[PDB]
Amino acid sequence: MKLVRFLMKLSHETVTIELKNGTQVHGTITGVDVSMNTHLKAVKMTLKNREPVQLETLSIRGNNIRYFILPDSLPLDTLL
Amino acid sequence: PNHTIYINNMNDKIKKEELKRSLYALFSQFGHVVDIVALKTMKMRGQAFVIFKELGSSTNALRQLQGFPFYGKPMRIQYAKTDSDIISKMPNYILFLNNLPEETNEMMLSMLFNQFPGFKEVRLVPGRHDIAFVEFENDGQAGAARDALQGFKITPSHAMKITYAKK
Amino acid sequence: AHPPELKKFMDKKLSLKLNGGRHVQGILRGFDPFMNLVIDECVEMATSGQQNNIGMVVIRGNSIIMLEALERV
Amino acid sequence: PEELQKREEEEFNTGPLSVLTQSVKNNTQVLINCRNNKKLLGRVKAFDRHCNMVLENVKEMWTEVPSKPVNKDRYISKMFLRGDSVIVVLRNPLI
Amino acid sequence: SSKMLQHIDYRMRCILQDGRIFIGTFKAFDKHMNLILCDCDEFRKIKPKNSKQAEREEKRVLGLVLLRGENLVSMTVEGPPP
Amino acid sequence: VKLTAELIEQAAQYTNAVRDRELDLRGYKIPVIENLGATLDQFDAIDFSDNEIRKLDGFPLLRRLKTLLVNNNRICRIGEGLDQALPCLTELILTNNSLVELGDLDPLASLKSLTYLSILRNPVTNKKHYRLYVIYKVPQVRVLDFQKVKLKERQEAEKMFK
Amino acid sequence: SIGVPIKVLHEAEGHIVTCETNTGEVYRGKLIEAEDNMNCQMSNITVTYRDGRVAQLEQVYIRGSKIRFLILPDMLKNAPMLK
Amino acid sequence: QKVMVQPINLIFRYLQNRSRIQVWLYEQVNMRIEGCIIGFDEYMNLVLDDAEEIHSKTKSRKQLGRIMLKGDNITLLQSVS
Amino acid sequence: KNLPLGWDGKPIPYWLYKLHGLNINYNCEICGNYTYRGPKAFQRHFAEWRHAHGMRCLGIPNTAHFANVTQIEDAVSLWAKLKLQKASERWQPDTEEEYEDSSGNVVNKKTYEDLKRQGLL
RNA sequence: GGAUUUUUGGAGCAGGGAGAUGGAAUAGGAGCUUGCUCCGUCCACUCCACGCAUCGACCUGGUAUUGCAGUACCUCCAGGAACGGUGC
Repeated sequence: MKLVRFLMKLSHETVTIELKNGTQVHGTITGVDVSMNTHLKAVKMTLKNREPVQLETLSIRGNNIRYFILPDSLPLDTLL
Repeated sequence: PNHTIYINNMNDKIKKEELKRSLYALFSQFGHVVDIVALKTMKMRGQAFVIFKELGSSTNALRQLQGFPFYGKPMRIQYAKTDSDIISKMPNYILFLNNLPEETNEMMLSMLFNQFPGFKEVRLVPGRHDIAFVEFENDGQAGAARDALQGFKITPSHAMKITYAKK
Repeated sequence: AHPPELKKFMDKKLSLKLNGGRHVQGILRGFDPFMNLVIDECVEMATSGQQNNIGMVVIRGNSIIMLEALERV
Repeated sequence: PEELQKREEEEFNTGPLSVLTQSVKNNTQVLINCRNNKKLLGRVKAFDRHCNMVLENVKEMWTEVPSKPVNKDRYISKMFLRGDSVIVVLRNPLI
Repeated sequence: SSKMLQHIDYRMRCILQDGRIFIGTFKAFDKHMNLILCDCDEFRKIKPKNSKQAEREEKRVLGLVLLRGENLVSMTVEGPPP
Repeated sequence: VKLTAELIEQAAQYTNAVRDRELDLRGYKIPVIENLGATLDQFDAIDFSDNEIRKLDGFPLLRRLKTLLVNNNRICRIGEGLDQALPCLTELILTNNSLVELGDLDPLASLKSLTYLSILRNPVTNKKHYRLYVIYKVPQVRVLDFQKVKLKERQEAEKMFK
Repeated sequence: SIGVPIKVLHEAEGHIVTCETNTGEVYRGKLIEAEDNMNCQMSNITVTYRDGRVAQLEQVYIRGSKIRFLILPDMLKNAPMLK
Repeated sequence: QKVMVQPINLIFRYLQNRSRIQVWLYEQVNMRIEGCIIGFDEYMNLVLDDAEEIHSKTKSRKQLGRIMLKGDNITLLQSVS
Repeated sequence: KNLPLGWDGKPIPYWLYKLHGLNINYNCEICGNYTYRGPKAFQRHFAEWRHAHGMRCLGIPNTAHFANVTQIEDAVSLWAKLKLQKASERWQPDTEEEYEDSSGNVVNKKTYEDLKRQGLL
């Protein structure tokens, strides 16, 4: 097993992604595949020294992500 | 005629891209801009072509800009001998064509006669050679292109002129 | 699982750009499907014009993102 | 599948990732060391082969030069981490 | 799933390995997801190196570009489909 | 006749002649300059070939604009807030237009980005010292009547009319 | 499996293309031999090395691992991949 | 036509010689790894002996002994002895 | 159970449903991608309205010659050759009916009257 | 199917020195607000070593070509560096 499958427990889920180019974004992603592929939506994104740039349908990559933040009402053991 | 219009007689110390910007600004008016085929190699320097949406658009940019001042020398624009690769992949009603080729291809003759708002048909007199009679579904169109064709070049070895057919 | 097409270029001269901005001037001599092009008579070229003959460089495609040709082969 | 996940537990437990294995069976708050110099301190809730670890009570700190760098510090309790941005996963920090 | 397969054929700003945004009328995906961006351009920061000079972007167009899989940082939509 | 975002979205936003994003609306006689920003930050040229726009006005905030066709139009004057809505603007081609007097050159100078301009076929053309007024008011200009500007022309245009 | 990306690379090989690599090594020329691993062989190319002295070499072996992008035939816009 | 001389063939002949070479690195052409390789595997993750870091600009050499450098941060080597 | 209607609006029993073979559906592209159950039903539809409309808007009359041709490119190439044949077997006096001028050389009816009434013949 | 070509990453970072040179209205600390002193983020001018070279586009005037073809980019001399990344 992997925690890629734990991040596969995210759809209609309020998350926050700190990506590879100094990025930090709030996002309700669209759908995530086994290789971490989690496409953002209505997301407010800010790379290194940036603005709150908005993407209504965006496709955040895999290995070009760094950190993920799940919902607060998210049971961890039930999500993995 | 052609929708591909030749635009030349300008300076060479001007750039291809810069003269392209000038030509776009000055061509979106008299026609449409589809593509500017510009080569600044030596075999064709100081010249380019703009491929306009309509053949009458290109020849009308040619007849209005018949020597319009620009870029070091008054630029001259005419129709081309043929058309560009984009468009390649894509007073009366009746008038006698005098100096009508016994050699012309009816296809190009049709594109000539239908430069105007669509012509009715062209009838290259097949008896005693060197005559034709062309009718246009729009008589104003016939007279327009026939007056602008008085002395018109097609196969430049002659001038193909069409006047109002007599009584 | 497909070997690379250095086939007519083998035993011929290439001037390669590998990481560190470096250059390896040499003969195409040996490779694997890993593209590890190995250059004998290969010499380094640094940032400065200094160049040292390395004997036989087995230069991994791990870094070398370029290499140009000296002839037609 | 079955014997594979058996060997997988044995691998995460009696191999190199024993630090995170003890963070999971002992509920330790462990220092995941990024390759990008952002120190996150917290537990390990989900962990596997590639160093993919989900950390609870996560607190991220950076050396932020506005000067002499300050410790930019925040604490998002639950948050996941993939093992690519990680350089290390250390069981025990002195704090 | 193939999430982008709905949002393709429109002018989409694909993000770079170095932080550019390139609005190409995206075509298709892969397992590596290497991009084939048609009618595609690029634009990146023209860094003033200063503050009394301001930051802009000079326009570059490749047309149709085959962006190797190591490229994407994101893919958002910046133009509806023409 | 209503010129809407129907004719602005259905407009063609694609590769121009000089390989830039152009949005043509040829064949409408549109006299209404409204509902345009729905080009959605993916456009630099706004073209209204075959238009009857009562004057030069009515554009939205376009910090990107790189060409505009307002030729074959009914341009009589020139509106004010043009620069902050076209800072990237160099090509505002308004030939075959009907500008008349140099008071229609009042907002013409406030742009820092104007270099490729055309107001041809206007009664402001054959007037004496008209290109002089232009070469005075347009500092950063490079393409004027499709032939370069001149430092001699700039000397004349600054020195005269003190 | 097999990539319509690779079909695009095959339709972009053989003629003038313009690859762009990692550190700015951009080679505009005949991208002769590209294998689906993208190690592109270019021929009679003009490559900048991002150096602005974008000089013309012959038969370069520009890997595709560093390839940021690759400007392909503008005539195959109607590809069989997208159609 | 002509047969392949593997890079593993190079590394194997070098190790059989027990020879001292300096090796190149990644994203920093200033430093070189001066030492001898002891053994190998199918992976080409270079293992080394009595190695030292040698700097171009600084001009120093910091020795490790029997060190195990990364496999992906290798580029090539020059046999110095 | 999807059981088709009877006059008294109930399910049709199963052996009878099998006999009538409703399971089989016919993709009629002319009819707005309408799709039909029941084979003779399908067939009569070719003269039913939806097919008639389809035809009119296709630009080709609802004559029998195309009935059971349901794809529209086939229909247009069919009616294409049909058009060619109708124009063939028409006797058109313009190109057929032919006139000698006085000068011992011949033209058609059309050209004869043309140059006749534009002042020579 | 996280090991030398693409998706489990080599990413992060910092702008060379100084002059009784200066701006922080609404924003820094202490000397317990104002006045004034020193202190840990930039730009404008000037001194070095216009941070150093290449090339490309352009502005300047002179200067060669009148020519048909689908473009990385096509004159030559000379100035200036308004702009880009490549080696330190």
